[PDB]
Amino acid sequence: IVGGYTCGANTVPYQVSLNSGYHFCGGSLINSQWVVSAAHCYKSGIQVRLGEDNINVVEGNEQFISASKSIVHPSYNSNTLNNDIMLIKLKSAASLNSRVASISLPTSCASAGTQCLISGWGNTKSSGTSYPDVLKCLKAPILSDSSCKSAYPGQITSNMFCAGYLEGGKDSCQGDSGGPVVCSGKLQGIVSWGSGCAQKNKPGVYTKVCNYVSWIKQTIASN
Ligand SMILES: N=C(N)c1ccc(O)c(CN2CC[C@H](NS(=O)(=O)c3cc4ncccc4s3)C2=O)c1
Ligand SMILES: [Ca+2]
Repeated sequence: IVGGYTCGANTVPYQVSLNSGYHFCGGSLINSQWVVSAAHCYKSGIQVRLGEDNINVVEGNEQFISASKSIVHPSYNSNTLNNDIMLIKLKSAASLNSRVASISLPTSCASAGTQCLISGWGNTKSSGTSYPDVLKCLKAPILSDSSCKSAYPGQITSNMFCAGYLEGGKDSCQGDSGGPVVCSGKLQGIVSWGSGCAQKNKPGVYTKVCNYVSWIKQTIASN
């Protein structure tokens, strides 16, 4: 996260860290046994880390659970990043409490102008690389579709939306991918991509979760 602030230990209880010997992507806990992340984050040998703040120190409240299976959307296209969504089933159910809780799926899509909270352990610099120890947060509004398509001509599908600041300086970045975009208590987006980080006229692009609620429910129901 570039231009954000320190969230505060366990203030984003649904935030998850995908680990394979190091942190590589974020995710959101949607129920005691399922995590939602980005398809481009897929890799074998994933360990889901819950209740984390400082990802480099065991401070208590952490729960490390191996992924039993990862389900990348069947129509995911790595070239365009369309349908950048993946479901992860935990080997065992997580222990829900105040520091570890699930986030609700949306019943309808969010409107432009809606303020959301984006979080993650990604790069905090728009120039070089600087990874934080603790979880970073950023409040950002959903942009209009025309503004989004104007910024990224020919690269925005109906399954994506822009969020952030056209003035640059505040954005999500590498390492934040797969993470949550929560608006009004509902998971509306997944950190997917952008051109560089926090650059002028190049906001972040996110997977439009409201377009996948039926797929998520049907997939979870049969697995
Ligand atoms: N600004 C952000 N919110 C953000 C978030 C996560 C990232 O990892 C990056 C860094 N990222 C991710 C890739 C992007 N590279 S690129 O501009 O060549 C593009 C490649 C590509 N492939 C398919 C569709 C569209 C494109 S744009 C970049 O800087 C940026
Ligand atoms: Ca820790």
